[PDB]
Amino acid sequence: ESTEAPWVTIVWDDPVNLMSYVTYVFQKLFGYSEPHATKLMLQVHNEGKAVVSAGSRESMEVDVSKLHAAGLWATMQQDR
Ligand SMILES: [Mg+2]
Ligand SMILES: [Mg+2]
Ligand SMILES: [Mg+2]
Repeated sequence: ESTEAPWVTIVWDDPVNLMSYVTYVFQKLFGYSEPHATKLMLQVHNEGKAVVSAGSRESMEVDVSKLHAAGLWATMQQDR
């Protein structure tokens, strides 16, 4: 099945990181506005996870690495 397909980066809720820290990380790493970053942060906190970015597999590998360096629990998967 064709592997040339889009992927997403997902951030998972963690019990240590501050909600204010998560909002800041999404702004700093992705350039998102505050309303956007806060909405994503709250989605992680209230649903347990959220898609935070989307693109090619190789581009999502970078976003995962960036988020891990910031201390956030990030994974990637194919978007169906
Ligand atoms: Mg929470
Ligand atoms: Mg996290
Ligand atoms: Mg999807």
